[PDB]
Amino acid sequence: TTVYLAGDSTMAKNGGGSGTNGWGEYLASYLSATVVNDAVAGRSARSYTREGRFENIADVVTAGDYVIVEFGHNDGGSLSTDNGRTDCSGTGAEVCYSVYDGVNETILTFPAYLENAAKLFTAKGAKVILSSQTPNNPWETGTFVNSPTRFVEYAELAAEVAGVEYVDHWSYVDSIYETLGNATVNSYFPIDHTHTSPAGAEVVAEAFLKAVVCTGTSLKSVLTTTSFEGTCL
Ligand SMILES: *[C@@H]1O[C@H](CO)[C@@H](O[C@@H]2O[C@H](CO)[C@@H](O[C@@H]3O[C@H](CO[C@H]4O[C@H](CO[C@H]5O[C@H](CO)[C@@H](O)[C@H](O)[C@@H]5O)[C@@H](O)[C@H](O[C@H]5O[C@H](CO)[C@@H](O)[C@H](O)[C@@H]5O)[C@@H]4O)[C@@H](O)[C@H](O)[C@@H]3O)[C@H](O)[C@H]2NC(C)=O)[C@H](O)[C@H]1NC(C)=O
Ligand SMILES: *[C@@H]1O[C@H](CO)[C@@H](O)[C@H](O)[C@H]1NC(C)=O
Repeated sequence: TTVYLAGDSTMAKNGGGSGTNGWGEYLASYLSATVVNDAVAGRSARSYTREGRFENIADVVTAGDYVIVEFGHNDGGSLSTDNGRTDCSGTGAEVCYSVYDGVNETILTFPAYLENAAKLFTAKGAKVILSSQTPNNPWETGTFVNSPTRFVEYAELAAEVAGVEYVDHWSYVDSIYETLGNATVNSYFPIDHTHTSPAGAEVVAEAFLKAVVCTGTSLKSVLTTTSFEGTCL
């Protein structure tokens, strides 16, 4: 069994640079399955699709494998000053066009990209798990601020429409960060409010696994332990 990870710098090996790391790097210790971390810094659901990264996972994935998809951090912004990452606004079949990198590109909504990827993987027999993006430092101002992005609910909607599993990674990380306190969570963010240090990546990875056990996600079957702090929800 192989577990494929598709995500951004919050998940990728080497994180966002300068000593940060991604949470996908701390998953393998807890699974009896091979983990292939295909997350890449700077990618959104759009650019990951455009660069052929979802397609490449589709090529090697086999029946019984898992694919965990988690995007959102790089998905916002404005299409007027197109950075190649911003998705089209909307929750459904809406379509946008923008000239980026010498191509009049057809741009889909965030949910559309995730649904399309899930359909490719599911048709081959892989188990797909859409996961909401991790939160940016909620203690940044000294007090706890709980503010999810639209991509948190969008991921849930995508899982509903595609008929796959959903893991609310956002809530589980924000819940544990709230209990950790100001001084500790701030120490997890060395250079900005997004990229986690190795300790913060470990906490983020454990929170994903806490979400899996609490919700009963299929991945539970290759989980080596359920000993993680926090509570369900
Ligand atoms: C939530 O937790 C926070 C982190 O644990 C905590 O904030 C810390 O509080 C301690 C205790 O009071 C402070 O320690 C004291 O720091 C001063 C020197 O402070 C100044 O210099 C530091 C370091 O500057 C350099 O490094 C940083 C990071 O690499 C660079 O950004 C920077 O360019 C320099 O190279 C700097 O972090 C401090 O910044 C804070 O203060 C200013 C206003 O005063 C703000 O503009 C800024 O947003 C930030 O709040 C500051 O410029 C030293 O002289 C003392 O001896 C003592 O060591 C920490 O500085 C402080 N750290 C931070 C990031 O704030 C909070 O108290 C807590 N929140 C609440 C509400 O309780
Ligand atoms: C891109 O293609 C769409 C139709 O597919 C068209 O309506 C739009 O004008 C094109 N954009 C540019 C800049 O040519």
